[PDB]
Amino acid sequence: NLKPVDAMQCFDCHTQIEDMHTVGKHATVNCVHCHDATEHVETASSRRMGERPVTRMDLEACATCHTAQFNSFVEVRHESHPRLEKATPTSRSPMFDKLIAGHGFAFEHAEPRSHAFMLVDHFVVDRAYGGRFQFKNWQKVTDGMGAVRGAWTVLTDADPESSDQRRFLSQTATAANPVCLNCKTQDHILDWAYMGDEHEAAKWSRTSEVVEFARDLNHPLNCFMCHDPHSAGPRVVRDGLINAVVDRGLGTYPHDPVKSEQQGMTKVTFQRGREDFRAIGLLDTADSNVMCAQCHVEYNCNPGYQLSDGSRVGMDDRRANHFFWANVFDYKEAAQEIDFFDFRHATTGAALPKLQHPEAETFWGSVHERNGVACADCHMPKVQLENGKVYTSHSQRTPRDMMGQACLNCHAEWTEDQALYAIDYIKNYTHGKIVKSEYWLAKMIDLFPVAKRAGVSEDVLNEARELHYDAHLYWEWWTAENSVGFHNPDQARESLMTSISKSKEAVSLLNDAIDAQVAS
Amino acid sequence: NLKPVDAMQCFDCHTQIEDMHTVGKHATVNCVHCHDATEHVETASSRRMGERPVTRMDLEACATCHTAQFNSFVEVRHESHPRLEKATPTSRSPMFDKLIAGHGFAFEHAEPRSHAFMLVDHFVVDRAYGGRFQFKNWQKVTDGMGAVRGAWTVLTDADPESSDQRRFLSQTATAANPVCLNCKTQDHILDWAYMGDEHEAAKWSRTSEVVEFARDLNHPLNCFMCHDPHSAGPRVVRDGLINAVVDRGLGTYPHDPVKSEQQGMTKVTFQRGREDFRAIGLLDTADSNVMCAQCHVEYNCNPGYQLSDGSRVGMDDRRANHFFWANVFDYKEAAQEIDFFDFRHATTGAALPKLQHPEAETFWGSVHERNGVACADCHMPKVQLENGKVYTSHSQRTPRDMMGQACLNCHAEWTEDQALYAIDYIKNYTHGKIVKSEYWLAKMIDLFPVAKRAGVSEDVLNEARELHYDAHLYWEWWTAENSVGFHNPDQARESLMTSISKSKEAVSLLNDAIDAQVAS
Amino acid sequence: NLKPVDAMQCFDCHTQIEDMHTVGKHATVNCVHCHDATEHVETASSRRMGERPVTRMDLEACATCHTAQFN
Amino acid sequence: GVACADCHMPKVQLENGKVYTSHSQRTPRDMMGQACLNCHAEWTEDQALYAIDYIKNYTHGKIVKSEYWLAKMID
Ligand code: HEC
Ligand code: HEC
Ligand code: HEC
Ligand code: HEC
Ligand code: HEC
Ligand code: HEC
Ligand code: HEC
Ligand code: HEC
Ligand code: HEC
Ligand code: HEC
Ligand code: HEC
Ligand code: HEC
Ligand code: HEC
Ligand code: HEC
Ligand SMILES: [Ca+2]
Ligand SMILES: [Ca+2]
Repeated sequence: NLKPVDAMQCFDCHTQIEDMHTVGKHATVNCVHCHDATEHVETASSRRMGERPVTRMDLEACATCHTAQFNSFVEVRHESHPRLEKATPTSRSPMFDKLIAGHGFAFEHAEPRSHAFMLVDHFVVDRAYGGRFQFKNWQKVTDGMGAVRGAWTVLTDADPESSDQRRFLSQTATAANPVCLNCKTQDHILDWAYMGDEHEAAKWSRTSEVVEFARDLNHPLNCFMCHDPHSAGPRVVRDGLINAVVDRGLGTYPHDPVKSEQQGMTKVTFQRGREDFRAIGLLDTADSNVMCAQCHVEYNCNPGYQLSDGSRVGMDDRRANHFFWANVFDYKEAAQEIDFFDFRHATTGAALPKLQHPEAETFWGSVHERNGVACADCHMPKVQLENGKVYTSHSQRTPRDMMGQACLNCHAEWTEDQALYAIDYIKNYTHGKIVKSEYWLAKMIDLFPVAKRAGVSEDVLNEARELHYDAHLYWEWWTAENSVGFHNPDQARESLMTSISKSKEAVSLLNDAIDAQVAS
Repeated sequence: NLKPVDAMQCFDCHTQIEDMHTVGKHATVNCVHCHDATEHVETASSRRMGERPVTRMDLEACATCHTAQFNSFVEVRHESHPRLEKATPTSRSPMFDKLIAGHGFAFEHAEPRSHAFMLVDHFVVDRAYGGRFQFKNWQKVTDGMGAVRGAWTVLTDADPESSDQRRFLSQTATAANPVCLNCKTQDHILDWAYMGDEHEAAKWSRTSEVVEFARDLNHPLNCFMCHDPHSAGPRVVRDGLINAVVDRGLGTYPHDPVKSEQQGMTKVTFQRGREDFRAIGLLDTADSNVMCAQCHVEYNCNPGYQLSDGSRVGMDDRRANHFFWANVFDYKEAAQEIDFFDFRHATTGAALPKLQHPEAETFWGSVHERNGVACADCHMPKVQLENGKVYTSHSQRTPRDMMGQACLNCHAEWTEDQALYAIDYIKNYTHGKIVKSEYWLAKMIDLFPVAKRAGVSEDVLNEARELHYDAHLYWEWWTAENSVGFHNPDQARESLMTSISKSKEAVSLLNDAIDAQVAS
Repeated sequence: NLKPVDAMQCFDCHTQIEDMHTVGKHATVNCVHCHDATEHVETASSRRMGERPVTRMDLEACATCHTAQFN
Repeated sequence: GVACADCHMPKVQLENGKVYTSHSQRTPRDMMGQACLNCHAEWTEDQALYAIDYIKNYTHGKIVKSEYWLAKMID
């Protein structure tokens, strides 16, 4: 059984913790619930850590007093089909292989599934670690509780004796790097300096051997990613988000200065040896839009190249951990502002961006966002009980599973079937335009080899490559974004029509240039 | 409250109405239910209208005394997925964009949904009005009753101050013209001369500004499209159908003279200033096959070109409002008979037809049609009540929703699952041949640029273009037709195999010609 | 099929019904829906019924225009 | 101001249609959405049924006891 420790002794050296813990709703929660600091207290000074205390990062540290929230979190939605590749005719991007050729995502890009699996899924996807990690067997894919207990309870490593990123199977890639893990776990929260910069107190950084880092990480989506463990108040911990919102002054709602002020973020920095080390962002309100934006954003978390001169941008560069914090129509400017692109298309040679799940940036300016609705209202609502103490569901999932609570309480004019019909109208329309955009991108891409072989000039090919960047951006945003337009239907429509327009311009340019070469 | 008017006063000048009203089952229904004619009666003469009476065209004019039929009509089938683009891998025509390139349908062609939405869907589809009209917001897509009350109660116009057809968004088209509206509404029944010819008494015609016309129209599928309001007897009002059946003498069942005589149509013409103005077709029997054929047919409702010389055929030409009234194997001859084609393929340059929803012509000669079965038996059956007055369901929808009434009463040997299995056998087989036909069409189409660039002769290209017409026709009939072969499975099979044969002939011709150029 | 009768003629002797029928939502509903009064009209005066007209009491007399309520 | 029809012949609720008054005069148990929960938004169907049953059960118990005592007197 746990035995409490004297917090006042800790507070002597930990003023920031005292100021947070004594005021919030964890003022009665003893440190022993999460820390084993006996040897630390014996050896520390006011400025030197001495022996390092043990800090629990397992979600069960919270389950003890918050079982309802933990159990709701760890539930597996079996209807969220697992390991479902998006580059298939029946999923989100039928022509993805042709369009993304040159990028690691060609090796595998599955639809998301329940949060419990995020860290294990990161480890086992074919694009990440060369197939090094696997579930212990194919049965273990069901085990959400086991994944939560720890990745290494359910996974195996093909070669514990080496730590290099390499292929273990032919059709894999080694795209993973340390930055990725910030959106899968925060087990490393005390071992990683802000932004993953090099730091004498950091075990891990952007430039670490990712296989070694991986082995040190266990738990998905720690509860403390959204809730300060000391004050119990709302927060974010993701460095890239704090950097966008606070350091770069863009605000929590870049398009709305007032809402940004009302629903803001305060950066709190913790030091090691009186040098800034790590930071958190305390939220003015329990604003799920910003909490979920720790991960459900478009980002850089990878090496790339400069738009200006084509030179390599490696993991050592700050740009390798970056939140663009820009909607689809501001993205090109945001990529220009850091002089960055992700890859060269394998067929066209165009410099292209790689877009990833920009739900937060897409939601900005939508009718729901403008009306004060937030992700949690649709994806983790309060639970309705005939007789019971209400709590917030932590099963982050489609509203289709809880339409009473997610939609119909605010849309009293609709039945469940009507609300579902409205969702489907948007998704069906948007998906149709995604497919049309892919058709036209594919048509353009297929002309590049024909044009090169016909002797079309590099000047013309480069004009087409410039169009490819835009045709790509204004399409891929929407295969990346998980709502199939629901989050911002008018924006999706405008963007996808722009993609098609750009591809059609490139097709005409290339066809005319090929025909002129042939005629000559 | 309504106050009756003296019908005998009207009958003094309206002999045709007297002859219909006094004999049928509306003999006791006073004119005030549908007409406000006070000032008209004061000012008319036997030959001049004077002040124009108001005529109600809203469906609620009938709902008052026929609520069951109205409510069944306006029901929305939420399982009929809305705004679902057909040019996607999971819908009816995976390769539609490549095959239809050059035609407006490339901008958008969705699956049908419930009848309540026909007029609003016509107004808002991306191919029709350049994106000028939209629902007031994305919520309104659910509102079938509102659509029925009137399109302009649920839609907005991007520019009320102009009336030209233009693009408001990039990836739209302006294919709509006045003829289209005849299959969406008959609000214009008193304002449109037969066939849309120019007429001094007609406000609207084939050559009208369609945006202005659109603004004057409100209600979908008026109840009086199938039921004469004066006699209550069965009829059609669609000019193009009357023209095919009566003027051109083709009959209600062109393949069956006897059934045509037993189940015929009598053209009744109404005059303005003692000049023929409009017409209806009174049916000998309540024959849903002919009622539904007002709209569920292949038609011209658009400009096009002549097969003979390639010249433009505009909206002013009668051929712009035409029912071919021909099955798939008689269609080419029917298009030749009016010297007409719809578009030139964007890649192949072939003159091609555009086929649209030919359910009526497909049903001819099928086993069910030959056995006296009609559309209503499967799509709007009598309602079965343990205790109640029977009425006819007006919810025109798939029999899957009412298999007891639609199929199993006539197929006592089957369970519901067996009947569904039989439908699926046909649809699955037919769809497979549609996909194969598209594969071969696509293969042929892709050879055209290769052949042109290799220097293949125009003579060879023109031979391939002639094959393209047939390959196209014998495929597109079946993506246009909504039953996926169920209405006439053997015909679908024969046609689709013909399509593949034609495409294979073209592929061989082009490949051999390319190879010969290369060899030279 | 029903053939309407001249309600104004009935009202020459039926002021009580006139005052109800002409004001309410059945003002357009002809008497033939519920009465067979041909021989009555031929034989009545304002003070003598003559032949008794038939009045329908069956619910189907209403179902004809109000099927939803009937069913 | 509630009347028999509110519980026993309510207006029909239609996603798309012309409203009319149900003439099926029957227990509200068959149409609880339209003939109780429309007024009692604080309740689920099961809660509303439970409240009916509490009353009927209590009342019936007193009917049975009343009959017991009447019968004892009669005898
Ligand atoms: C003699 C002063 C002193 C006392 C007493 C003390 N600490 Fe610390 N502690 C430090 C210093 C110094 C650091 C390094 C960070 C800093 O400079 O604030 C540290 C770091 C930590 C960390 C971060 C460890 C890591 O992995 O980065 C935790 C957790 C912690 N202390 C918990 C506690 C707890 C719980 C108590 C009471 C049981 C306690 N400390 C008492 C001085 C103290
Ligand atoms: C020893 C029991 C205990 C432990 C362990 C514990 N909590 Fe709490 N927590 C509480 C109590 C007590 C409250 C206050 C309840 C109230 O008054 O509403 C609370 C409140 C909260 C609140 C609501 C705060 C607010 O201001 O509304 C959050 C969020 C929370 N805890 C999260 C967590 C997280 C995350 C963990 C794991 C890092 C955790 N708790 C661990 C007991 C515990
Ligand atoms: C009568 C025994 C038996 C039956 C029947 C059976 N399983 Fe298994 N299954 C096993 C055993 C034993 C293993 C291997 C256990 C281990 O090594 O951990 C296994 C392994 C598996 C695996 C892992 C496969 C792999 O390659 O790693 C899956 C998935 C699985 N079973 C699913 C199913 C499914 C689904 C069914 C029903 C279609 C089924 N099993 C029926 C006994 C059975
Ligand atoms: C800014 C936070 C963020 C970063 C950094 C991040 N991800 Fe993710 N990842 C997500 C979110 C959100 C999802 C779920 C939504 C989705 O997949 O579209 C996800 C899903 C996944 C999945 C499951 C779906 C799939 O694509 O197969 C895998 C595997 C994955 N990430 C791997 C990685 C890898 C490898 C990296 C680093 C190269 C990485 N992630 C970096 C946020 C992030
Ligand atoms: C992605 C951010 C996020 C994560 C991670 C998270 N929560 Fe929450 N949590 C929320 C939100 C949002 C609320 C509701 C705040 C509101 O509306 O006031 C909430 C509320 C709570 C509350 C307050 C009582 C309630 O139910 O409303 C507790 C306790 C809590 N969470 C515990 C946990 C536990 C334990 C975990 C880990 C199993 C967890 N949270 C993980 C977002 C998160
Ligand atoms: C007004 C309600 C609403 C809001 C607010 C909302 N979403 Fe969604 N979201 C939806 C709907 C509807 C879908 C489509 C779900 C479906 O079709 O099953 C969706 C889909 C998703 C999906 C994919 C779910 C799946 O299983 O396919 C993710 C991830 C997501 N949203 C994240 C977010 C984020 C993060 C936010 C806050 C920035 C957000 N959503 C805000 C309604 C909402
Ligand atoms: C707590 C409020 C709230 C919630 C939760 C909510 N809605 Fe809404 N929704 C609104 C409001 C307010 C509007 C805008 C109303 C208006 O302007 O007419 C709106 C707009 C919409 C629109 C129109 C969008 C557009 O771009 O025109 C759709 C569709 C919709 N909601 C569906 C849903 C669905 C489905 C859900 C459940 C996933 C949901 N809403 C949840 C309040 C809500
Ligand atoms: C003095 C003769 C006269 C009388 C009486 C008369 N009409 Fe007409 N009405 C006409 C003429 C003439 C036209 C033009 C068409 C025609 O020539 O038949 C016309 C046209 C109409 C139209 C078509 C209007 C349009 O928009 O095209 C309607 C409806 C109509 N009458 C209804 C009635 C009704 C109902 C009454 C009795 C209340 C009535 N009329 C009495 C002469 C008459
Ligand atoms: C004032 C009430 C009233 C109005 C308004 C009305 N009807 Fe009727 N309708 C009747 C009556 C009464 C009958 C005869 C019922 C019977 O005897 O079977 C009838 C019969 C019919 C029939 C059956 C005819 C047959 O020969 O079998 C049809 C079809 C019909 N109406 C359609 C309509 C249409 C369409 C409208 C709107 C243009 C309409 N009705 C408006 C009262 C009305
Ligand atoms: C001969 C009658 C007829 C004509 C004329 C007609 N349609 Fe249709 N329309 C139909 C039928 C029947 C359907 C439903 C069956 C289907 O879509 O296959 C339909 C469906 C539609 C739809 C919904 C499905 C889709 O394609 O997205 C739209 C939009 C539409 N029509 C627009 C038009 C336009 C624009 C015109 C004129 C260029 C037109 N229609 C002319 C009969 C017609
Ligand atoms: C597409 C043609 C069509 C349309 C439009 C149409 N009906 Fe019908 N209607 C039919 C058919 C078919 C029958 C059954 C005839 C038969 O089998 O005798 C029917 C029968 C009827 C009947 C006779 C009683 C019955 O139910 O059998 C009435 C009354 C009627 N319809 C009213 C209406 C009303 C009111 C509307 C507008 C809401 C409407 N109809 C629209 C085709 C149509
Ligand atoms: C013997 C029964 C039968 C007859 C008669 C019939 N159909 Fe069909 N129809 C079907 C079946 C079965 C389907 C496929 C429905 C499905 O798979 O859900 C279908 C599909 C349709 C569809 C598409 C429905 C949808 O939701 O996909 C339309 C439109 C249609 N038929 C119109 C007609 C027309 C118009 C007629 C008269 C010329 C007609 N049908 C006659 C059985 C019939
Ligand atoms: C506030 C709603 C309400 C009102 C108003 C109401 N009732 Fe009831 N009535 C009920 C309930 C509840 C029952 C018990 C039904 C059950 O248990 O299934 C009932 C039972 C009945 C029953 C027996 C039903 C059966 O199937 O056992 C009759 C008869 C009845 N009521 C008549 C009337 C009359 C007549 C009025 C108007 C003077 C009236 N009720 C007003 C709620 C109502
Ligand atoms: C026991 C009395 C009673 C009887 C008998 C009765 N109704 Fe009603 N009726 C009502 C009530 C109560 C209303 C609703 C009045 C209101 O709330 O405004 C109603 C309304 C109506 C309405 C108006 C439209 C509507 O639905 O609200 C019509 C039409 C009607 N009844 C027809 C009939 C028919 C036909 C019959 C015979 C089958 C019938 N009624 C028998 C009580 C009755
Ligand atoms: Ca990116
Ligand atoms: Ca056509």
